[PDB]
Amino acid sequence: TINDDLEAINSELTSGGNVVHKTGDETIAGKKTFTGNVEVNGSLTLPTKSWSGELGGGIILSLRKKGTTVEYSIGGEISSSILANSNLVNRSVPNEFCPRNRCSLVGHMVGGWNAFHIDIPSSGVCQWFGPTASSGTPRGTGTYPID
Amino acid sequence: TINDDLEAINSELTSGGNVVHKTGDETIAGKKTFTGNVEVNGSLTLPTKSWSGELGGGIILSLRKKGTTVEYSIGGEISSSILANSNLVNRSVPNEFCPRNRCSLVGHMVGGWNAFHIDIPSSGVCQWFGPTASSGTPRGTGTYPID
Amino acid sequence: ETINDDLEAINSELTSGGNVVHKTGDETIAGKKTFTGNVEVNGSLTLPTKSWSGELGGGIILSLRKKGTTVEYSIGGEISSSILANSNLVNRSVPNEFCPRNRCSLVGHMVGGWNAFHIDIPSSGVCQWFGPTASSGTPRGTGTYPID
Repeated sequence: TINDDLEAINSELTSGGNVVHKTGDETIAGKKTFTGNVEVNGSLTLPTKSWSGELGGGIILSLRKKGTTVEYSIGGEISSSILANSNLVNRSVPNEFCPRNRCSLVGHMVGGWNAFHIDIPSSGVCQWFGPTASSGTPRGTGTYPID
Repeated sequence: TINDDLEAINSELTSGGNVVHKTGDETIAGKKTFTGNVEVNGSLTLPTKSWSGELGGGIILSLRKKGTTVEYSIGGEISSSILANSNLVNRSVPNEFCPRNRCSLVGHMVGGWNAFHIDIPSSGVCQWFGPTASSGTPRGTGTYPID
Repeated sequence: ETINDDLEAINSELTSGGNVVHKTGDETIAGKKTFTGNVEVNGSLTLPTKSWSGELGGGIILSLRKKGTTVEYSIGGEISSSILANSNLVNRSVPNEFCPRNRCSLVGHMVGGWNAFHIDIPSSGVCQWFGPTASSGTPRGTGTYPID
């Protein structure tokens, strides 16, 4: 009957089926391109992964990728002589956190005016571009892009 | 009439009702999980809040949270002796802007080669990790995560 | 009849196409969409992107990529002539599209020692050097600033 057809269609308009609704928890497949403005009042969750390791010389790099941006924080303490303009060779940054282009991450040494930077190239073999140093507490928080 | 039933259904499928459409400004409740890729051509807007305050010693920290990322801008002008490795005790960063993990925000002093950093711990009691300084113009723009 | 003509159209749009967003399919969606709840994206989330690179002045190169209203920067090049403290960098301005509403200070570091500087991008895009007067060295630094 026409009533039976309408009833089933009405159901789809309310919830379920293959239509996205203005209410309800829903899972949505397909590439969705929004051409206007999108606002999210709740949380926005993207794929995330974290890693932390000692790059070299006592310097620790802690990373968290959210989509295609990596959050970094530099930690640790210089506990052996790190030579000027040298490769940090204890651990490389894993491939999933390596950028397409070399990024230069600026940091600061606790208690004075001294700054350094560490490069992360696409290989993940990071490089120290301060001078030769054998002590101190390096710090710095920021982001770099993966893409 | 059956035709009126059918036409009212069609109306819902083209605007309004509980259906999300490919045109029109719409408000959408429920947890929506996109299992594929999403592209936004307009703006993407997340919950946003701003705060600025004098942490201590003439240093002003200006913050704007967008979702779970905080944009920071270090400003002001040193107006008293800010001691090396010191708590900034004029104003704490409000809880809403305090990170889960202590972040180190690298800055630079106008007119020379001098860098510092300011830590924002989970408590919001910020700390200056330059050396003792009683003058200068501190600056630096970046981000840190809340989560 | 008219009934089946109507039901054809309705059934069609309930499955794909039409002006309905579906739980499958590659679709383009116009209008401001406000999600009052939580949103998760399991794939990629892509925003409008544009890139620009130019020599600001004195050999210093700024490479920029805007993703939405955030600009990714990387400082490059090499100081190859005298740049005075507090001076405008007048070889190239940052294009309007990448200029911030609020002045940003981009901290950098000079290769091989402990020296830091910063470069401001004012709303005008006429960048300013806030290191000391300098005529040599390799400036670097990667970060972000907001346009809005």
